[PDB]
Amino acid sequence: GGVTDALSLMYSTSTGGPASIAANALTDFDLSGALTVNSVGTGLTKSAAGIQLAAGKSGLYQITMTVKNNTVTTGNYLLRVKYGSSDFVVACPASSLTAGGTISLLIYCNVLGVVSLDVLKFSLCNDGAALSNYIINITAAKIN
Amino acid sequence: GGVTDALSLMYSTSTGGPASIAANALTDFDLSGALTVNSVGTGLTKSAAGIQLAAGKSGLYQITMTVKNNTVTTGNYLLRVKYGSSDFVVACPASSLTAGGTISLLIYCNVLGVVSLDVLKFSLCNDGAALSNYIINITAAKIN
Amino acid sequence: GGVTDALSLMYSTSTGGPASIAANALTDFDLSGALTVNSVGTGLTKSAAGIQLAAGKSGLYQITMTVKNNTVTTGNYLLRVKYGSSDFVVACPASSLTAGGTISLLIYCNVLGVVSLDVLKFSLCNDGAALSNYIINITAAKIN
Repeated sequence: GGVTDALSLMYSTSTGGPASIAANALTDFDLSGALTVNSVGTGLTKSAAGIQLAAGKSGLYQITMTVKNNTVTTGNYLLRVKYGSSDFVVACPASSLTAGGTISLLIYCNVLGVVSLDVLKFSLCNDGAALSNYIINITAAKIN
Repeated sequence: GGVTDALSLMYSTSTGGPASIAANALTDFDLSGALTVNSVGTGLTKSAAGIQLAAGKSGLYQITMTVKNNTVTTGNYLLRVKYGSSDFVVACPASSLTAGGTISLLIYCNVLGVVSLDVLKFSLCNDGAALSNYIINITAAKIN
Repeated sequence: GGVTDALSLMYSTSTGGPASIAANALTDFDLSGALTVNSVGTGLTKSAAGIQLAAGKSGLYQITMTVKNNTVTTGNYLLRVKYGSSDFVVACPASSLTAGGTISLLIYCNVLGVVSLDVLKFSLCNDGAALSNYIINITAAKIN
């Protein structure tokens, strides 16, 4: 029961994020300064590159990244998660009622045992405006 | 193997939902009358407020809410899930082929032991028309 | 710890997919030729119909289907997953930064013990152009 490894982070201008996330561009997030909301095991850890997967941790991972930036209600929020040669994306139309976006994924991750390569990379933006009032949550859990 | 708590519901005009979900607005759903499709354990239960998390159930939760309302193929379906001070959203462009939307999340939930506060709240609508022919499925499972 | 059954596939023109996925239409995918990236247990297997659920495997399933087709950056990527009488959809606006889409679901699956009926069906397209340079990943795991 439960999972062997998991990491949940809260990313904001106050907790490790850029003072302003540029519009219409996807630059991977430095998560070293992110606030750890919950941590399980030691297989998943935050770093300047994203979320590191410890050696020997190949398997299935459930990942979710969400964002709310209530002061930006136009354009589309673009979200992206990368691991190795794979990248996953989604675009979420903004509105006052939905001032943000969400991306969730269940994927298989092969861990080579090379720290700089075995890392989940995260990024998002709004295609029409910079974000400087965002609350981003990133959670990853090894389910097998 | 398996999860300790889970709840899967089917929400419609015949099973607890409003006769008509207003357009372009997000009013949290009363799930007391929702049809229970599957239930595991007793940590997650349906209520007029949404889905209650029993005391002592802090942890990671996988959540999914989907909707199909085939007679509304225009505008954007707006979906929202809330827990405590956090809210998660997504907008899904409608079409005849995709007359609805989907929102899935893996999040950490802190349970304070205050029933009225420890509740997952759900809501959705179409930003251009009311929904009165919808099939909404909401499933939550505690994975850690 | 871990899941009892899971299947992760990589679908492309080189690994079982159509030479060209027609625009604005959703025809279920023949996954018999998909590349198996990871397999756990024997409850979930690829077939010409989609992903078969073995008899006695009723329960909760976490499903994700993603697509990247970098040469198609316009219109909306439409994704759909079906099981029995239920269908789940999402539309994802394309862009150069998000040339694809994502759909993830946690749903309850009742297995009748009728192979042709107990199958997860998958489909996607772009509503404005055919796809002939796609990398589609489909992963399903029985979590309870």
